[PDB]
Amino acid sequence: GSSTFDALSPSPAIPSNTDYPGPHSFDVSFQQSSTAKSATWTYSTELKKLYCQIAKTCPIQIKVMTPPPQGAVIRAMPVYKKAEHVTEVVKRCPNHELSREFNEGQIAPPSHLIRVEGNSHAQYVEDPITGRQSVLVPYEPPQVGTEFTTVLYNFMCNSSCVGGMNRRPILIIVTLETRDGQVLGRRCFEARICACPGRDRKADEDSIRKQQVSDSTKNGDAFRQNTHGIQMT
Ligand SMILES: [Zn+2]
Repeated sequence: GSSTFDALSPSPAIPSNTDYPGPHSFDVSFQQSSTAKSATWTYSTELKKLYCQIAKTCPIQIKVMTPPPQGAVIRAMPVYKKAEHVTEVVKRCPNHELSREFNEGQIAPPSHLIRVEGNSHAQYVEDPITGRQSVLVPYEPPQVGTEFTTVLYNFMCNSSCVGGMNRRPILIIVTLETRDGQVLGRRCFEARICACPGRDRKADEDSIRKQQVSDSTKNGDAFRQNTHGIQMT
């Protein structure tokens, strides 16, 4: 066919990051830790965003009110943030793709930007039409002693290597789906790979504190309550 897609029709599919708890209240969250140095990954709740370093483990937790159906699988796919880029597939760099896959005895070949750790049944699929890559795994019951489930993700490229992330921030969408292809719940988060995930998390927080000024509690109340004078030059 000469049309070779990318022309009039069919139009490329555009995934949406719209949250939808659904019946089982499917939610996503990332455990919090002190601002330690060389942190593999750190998350800020105020901004709903995660910073990670390449090849480091980022455990993520799913929270639901009642365990999903048996046979259900969890999906995770990377896509660009703005629509102008979400129609373009995210791929590997020329330098980092050239490296040998070393797939012998490995569950996650480098060919996929996102990989799973700690599940021998992790497998990857390719979108037949729009190229997108994604990885899937069977949902297991919540860990013993708590009500949530843990999945370990790994990234094989970093934001600033040309030909993959190419300085373009992206979003990751994680969904709970039934064996018959029906969606139960969808949640999404924003991801960045950087040299110091600890440093970027602190920086955005400092930007908010500067904008917000707190009133000292030395006095129970102001007698004059006058707003005279300049607040910010
Ligand atoms: Zn790369």
